[PDB]
Amino acid sequence: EIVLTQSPATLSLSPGERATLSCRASQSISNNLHWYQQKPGQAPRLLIYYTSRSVSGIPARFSGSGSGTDFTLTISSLEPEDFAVYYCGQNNEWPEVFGGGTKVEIKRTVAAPSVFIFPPSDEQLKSGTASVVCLLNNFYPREAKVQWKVDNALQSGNSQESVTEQDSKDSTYSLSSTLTLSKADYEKHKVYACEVTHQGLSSPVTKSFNRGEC
Amino acid sequence: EIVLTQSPATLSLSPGERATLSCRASQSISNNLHWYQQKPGQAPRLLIYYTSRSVSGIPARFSGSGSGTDFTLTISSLEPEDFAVYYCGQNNEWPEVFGGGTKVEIKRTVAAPSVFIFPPSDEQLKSGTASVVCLLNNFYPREAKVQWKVDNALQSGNSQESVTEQDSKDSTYSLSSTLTLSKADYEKHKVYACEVTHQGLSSPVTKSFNRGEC
Amino acid sequence: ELRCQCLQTLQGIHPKNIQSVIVKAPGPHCAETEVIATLKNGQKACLNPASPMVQKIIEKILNK
Amino acid sequence: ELRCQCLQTLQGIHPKNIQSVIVKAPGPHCAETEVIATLKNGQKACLNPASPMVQKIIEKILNK
Amino acid sequence: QVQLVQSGAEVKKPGASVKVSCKASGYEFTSYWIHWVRQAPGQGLEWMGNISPNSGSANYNEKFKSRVTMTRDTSTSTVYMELSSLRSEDTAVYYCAREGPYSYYPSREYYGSDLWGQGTLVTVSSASTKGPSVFPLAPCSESTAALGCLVKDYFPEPVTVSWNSGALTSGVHTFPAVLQSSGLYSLSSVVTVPSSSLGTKTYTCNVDHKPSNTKVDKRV
Amino acid sequence: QVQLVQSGAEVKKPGASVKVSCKASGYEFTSYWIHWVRQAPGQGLEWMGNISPNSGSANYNEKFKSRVTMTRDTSTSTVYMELSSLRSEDTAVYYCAREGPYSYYPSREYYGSDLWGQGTLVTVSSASTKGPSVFPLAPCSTSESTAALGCLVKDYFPEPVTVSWNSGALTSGVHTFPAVLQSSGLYSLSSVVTVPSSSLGTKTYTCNVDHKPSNTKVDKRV
Ligand SMILES: [Mg+2]
Repeated sequence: EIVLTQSPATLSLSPGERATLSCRASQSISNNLHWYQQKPGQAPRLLIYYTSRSVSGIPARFSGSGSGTDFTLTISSLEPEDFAVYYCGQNNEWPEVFGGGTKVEIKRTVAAPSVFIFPPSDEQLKSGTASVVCLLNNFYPREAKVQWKVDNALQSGNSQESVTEQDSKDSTYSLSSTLTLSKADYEKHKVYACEVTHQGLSSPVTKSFNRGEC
Repeated sequence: EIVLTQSPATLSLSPGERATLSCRASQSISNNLHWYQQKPGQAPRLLIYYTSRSVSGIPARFSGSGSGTDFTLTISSLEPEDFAVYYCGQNNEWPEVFGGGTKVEIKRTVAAPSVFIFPPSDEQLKSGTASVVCLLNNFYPREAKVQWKVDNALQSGNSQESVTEQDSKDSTYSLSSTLTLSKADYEKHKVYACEVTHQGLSSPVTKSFNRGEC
Repeated sequence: ELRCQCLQTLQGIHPKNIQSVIVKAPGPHCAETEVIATLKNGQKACLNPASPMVQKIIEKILNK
Repeated sequence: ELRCQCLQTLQGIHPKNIQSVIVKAPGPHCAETEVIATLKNGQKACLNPASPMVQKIIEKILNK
Repeated sequence: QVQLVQSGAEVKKPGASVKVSCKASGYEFTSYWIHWVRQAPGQGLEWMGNISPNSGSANYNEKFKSRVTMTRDTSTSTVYMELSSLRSEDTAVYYCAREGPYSYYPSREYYGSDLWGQGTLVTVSSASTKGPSVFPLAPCSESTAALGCLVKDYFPEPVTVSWNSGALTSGVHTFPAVLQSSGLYSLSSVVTVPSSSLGTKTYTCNVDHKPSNTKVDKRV
Repeated sequence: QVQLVQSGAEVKKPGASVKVSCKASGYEFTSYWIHWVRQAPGQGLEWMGNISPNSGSANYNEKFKSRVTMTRDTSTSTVYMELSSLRSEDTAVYYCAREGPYSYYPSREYYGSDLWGQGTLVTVSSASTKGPSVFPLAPCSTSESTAALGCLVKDYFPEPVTVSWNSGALTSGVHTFPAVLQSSGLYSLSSVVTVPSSSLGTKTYTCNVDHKPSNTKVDKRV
């Protein structure tokens, strides 16, 4: 089976700049290499076929080159609608194989997150569970670290996080982290805190609340 | 059909020297190119096959190489028995095709010919024809010019020449030039002469006879 | 070779124009038998393996 | 092909091992029909086109 | 005009079977291969196999050949993929896609997959269909404040969220769902607003969970 | 012995046919293709065609296919080439040569032609077999220390002629020239020898001419 390796995994560029995406095959696939674009909640869209051939309705700024083992997709000048994920796919042989994808994101200045903490609601507590939420709003780059602390004890394995897609207007990311505890466990402690580490910050930022003082 | 072109047509070298023979194909014959040696009165002999592969019982001094449609036979150090004709032959496709051959000749110092003239015999004259023979004996290089003159009138179109193979002992050539006349045309003239030009001579040598003296 | 080459086939072609025929059995990259004829002009055509005329064209070449 | 590839042939082989068969008609560089089988291991073998078992192997692939 | 229309989302228990359809319209059905390609949440593309609309013979990825069947119905220009012995790892969006046109003249130069279906989400889990509980996200007690709603313990995906019936869009961030250890999903939706607006303007998150026919309006 | 033995020389008129044989010995006959290659006097090599010793099917050069047939006899391991509608341009030495070994496993890597027959001369001409006239070559009348003598071997057909001097006792300084094909369609050659001028009138010099095609033997005292 063929393995397709794409590079880089993330490309950070500004609109108007040239984008160069790489696809390398483990063995020759002749010129039967195709490029696809994928946006959130949509099926992949074919951009270029048979290494360099044009596809109906695709803008002229997309072009492809390469042969056998090494392939390139070029976007001559990025438009805002081009910031998406790109996959290469081979069909020289079956099974078809796709690369792991390259995410093309907008490069902007570093922006520290604004941090907010939310205690569990009275309604949820009555039901036996306490969810504590920490929000990291409008930051860049995407990399951020959240550490939950309950009466200075570091929490691990009892939280889940999610990150939004890059905002179209300000090129930032936001992240939510949820700490889940039982009502009995939650009632046994006082200080609930979320410590945030990001490139935009000189040192970690902590937002906290004292249980019952809400 | 493939065309095989060999170069040079003649190679003049001394024993002990390296010989480099070229064969070029009009289009790809892959590596299915073979080399043969041919001596007078003998069938060709296979030396190297499939561009570079050794043939049982062939001396180490013969080797073959190639790149694309270009092939080479090398004789690392010529032995006296290596002076012969060499052909390349392809069998990647049918019809098989052979090159035009390269003749490897012995280079030796310049040697002037000794020249002799022979009148027609009484026996041949009785039969109605007169053949006059001029002999150029043991000369080097092969190039020689023989001009027939009958009563100082230059002859053209009524003579033929033959040349021997290079001599086994002294590496020279010998040449015969025969002038053919009818008995009636021969009896109408007195002075029969052959004039020889060769690199070994400072100026042309003339051998002659008068009919009234034979 | 590396996948199925024949999405569609012909019922039959002119047998006198055929230079060669490849008969491919089902394999790891194609689950059906494929028949590809190469014509004397170098054109390639997919043929129906189940067609009686295709089987008769092969027989005439095999006995030529 | 640019010349005959089959100086000698097999009267048949194991039909279960055959991946594909090329049946080449006589042409300008080969005056006889040539049958070359490619086995599942990638080995190639020349088959006798006139052999009844060879014709029956092709038929079994064509009907598979 | 050309389209590939797939059947609706499916929810299955491990060990069960699923059959997804892909109806083709507006083009010559017999001119294109139809492939099945899946994408697990947040992952890449994986080829399941394909089918010839002409012969009806399918080709499978060896990973699935023992538990997958692909068929075609000429009368309705519909192709099907049946995946059996389902496991949680089969949770993915399954797409059908066409590749062509190809005729009886073979070539070794291929087209890419130029037309794709809208996808069918197939969720494989021991969980049963359940609507969410919606909790407010509000500060314990400075010109900007954040508010939101925690959409907890629903199954399967998806959930959609708006604020003030779509009138409030600026500064809203609706996060991707997380799959909890319980096998139920949870997501949060937040909005940043002027702190002076708290106590004057109302903020309500509108949650729609079509799989369980649940609609919730949560004032925060 | 490992060999290819061909049939003897042939002489034909234009329009006639010739059949040359090539008997193989000492190796597995079915393992090698047998080719026919010709060489016109003083020219290069030209492929006529070949034959499979197994199937007996031949492959021809398109230049000759309409007037050439190649066959094989399994029982005697002999291959034949029959060339019809002969023309003067077919005058050549015809060789058979083997290429192999090959089996049922095809390859695109070939061997060269490693074993060749001794060749068969086929002469095609409107001329008829004729023995030569042998004339002496002697000076008109000698201050030099070396003199030349010889014999002019004229108007014979077909090739070859052999010449010796004093029944092979005189070899040093002899030059027997290659024959020339005259405008007449007959061949001619001279054979010469250089000797000490003092030996003329004491030592005898006789040329011995053998023309096997016409069963002619001539001794000429010079
Ligand atoms: Mg723009």
